Amino acid sequence: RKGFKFSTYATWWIRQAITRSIADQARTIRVPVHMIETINKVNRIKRQ
DNA sequence: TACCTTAATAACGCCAATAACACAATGTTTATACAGCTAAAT
Repeated sequence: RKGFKFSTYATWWIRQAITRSIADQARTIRVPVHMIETINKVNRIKRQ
């Protein structure tokens, strides 16, 4: 009904799924996704 | 590579009850004696 390309709607869902999969199976020991995101933000701040 | 929200999970606090400590107190146990009894003595 809205006039827009479907690629962006598909892209957001694909990106969310990939990030979630990486966090869930990223390490042999399961680590919380919220804990992982804060660690990623801290690492980016340290790099800057 | 955001947030959070709320909710929920899980920790935690608090509170009963309580078994166990604890002492008490006696009545027992124990030891005691000292004692009239007894063995030996004489």
